[PDB]
Amino acid sequence: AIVGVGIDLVSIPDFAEQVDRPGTVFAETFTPGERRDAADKSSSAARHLAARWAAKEAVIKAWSSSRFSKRPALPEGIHRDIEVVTDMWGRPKVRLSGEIAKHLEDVTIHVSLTHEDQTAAAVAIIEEP
Amino acid sequence: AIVGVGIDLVSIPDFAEQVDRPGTVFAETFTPGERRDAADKSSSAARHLAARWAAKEAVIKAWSSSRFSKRPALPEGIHRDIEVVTDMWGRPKVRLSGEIAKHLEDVTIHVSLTHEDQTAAAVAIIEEP
Amino acid sequence: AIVGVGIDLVSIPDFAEQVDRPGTVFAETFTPGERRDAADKSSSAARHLAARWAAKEAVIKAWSSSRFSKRPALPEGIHRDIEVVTDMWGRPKVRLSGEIAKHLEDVTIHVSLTHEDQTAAAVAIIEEP
Ligand code: NI
Ligand code: NI
Ligand code: NI
Repeated sequence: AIVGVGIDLVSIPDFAEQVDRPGTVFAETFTPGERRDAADKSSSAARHLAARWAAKEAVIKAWSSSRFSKRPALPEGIHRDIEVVTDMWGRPKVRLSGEIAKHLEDVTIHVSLTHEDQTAAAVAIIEEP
Repeated sequence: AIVGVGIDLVSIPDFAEQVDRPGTVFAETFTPGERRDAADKSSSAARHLAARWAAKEAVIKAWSSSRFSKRPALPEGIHRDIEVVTDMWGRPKVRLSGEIAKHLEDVTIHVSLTHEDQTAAAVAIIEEP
Repeated sequence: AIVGVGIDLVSIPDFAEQVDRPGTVFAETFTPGERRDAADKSSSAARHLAARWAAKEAVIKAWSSSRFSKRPALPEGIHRDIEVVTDMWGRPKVRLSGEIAKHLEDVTIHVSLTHEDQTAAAVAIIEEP
């Protein structure tokens, strides 16, 4: 059965404006170099980092709505415990660590991401047999 | 198995333009006060009501494409029979009444919504064991 | 279980700019007449063809991420082998031919599409019992 579903839409300009601020949730996710690059909204880096961000958000939303979430407020370091990386063809891959990793060992996480010029989006489906 | 899938994209400005017109499908959904608020496209109310609207649409699309739909034209008062509300953390919740409620008693409806500044979106998955 | 998931976002203006170029992937999909129409970004044709395009892309992404894909690079004529058509109510329908048709005989493909004025989107879920 499906465990949780998440969708996220990212304004690429709003992302560029927020991405390169110290100690943001982005800083736990992306390197300082990546965030500097992505601060230019016209850049390839902004488009692809914003889609990576949408994917992570979508995954967190699916988690939030699921039975693995107890309190309504996200736990500590959910943002370090969930990573979404892309292969050299831009296909996303979910990587778990910490408590999330242990808790979600027996569930599958499906994720897809996309972007146009102004907007990025992703969908996540958490699923179990 | 999955019963039906739906996605919906809402222009927040186009929504603001349409939301506050008498006897629209919106009027069956949202209060006059909510619709007045949402008629300003720059408002928090427009952004969040448009995402609520996208969610409801996504759910109706999933229903339309499913075996629970006979005629291609939507039934009477589908719009009163399906409600999507948000908690104080903005997490959506589906509420059914009328015929839809009776018909869909044994199926789960997963829904997720999101918005940026100009656009809102939602996904719905209807699913059964 | 879910076999593969895909989401796609299409800039309707960028689509109009690309859709009517000879020997593009679009040319394998849509007729010359359809592509001429869709080259005007303000047109109904651009909006609906771009949503049809998003759907096909979403389906291909779901396929790419699935076990039915061996090499990371898409196979020959994936674009002729997968078709997404719309009924007169604008509900999408997947049509398979060639190798894809044979390979995916026992899996279901769920698809949904949508558009606003500037943007189109679709989601695809490939699923098996
Ligand atoms: Ni890109
Ligand atoms: Ni909001
Ligand atoms: Ni249309």
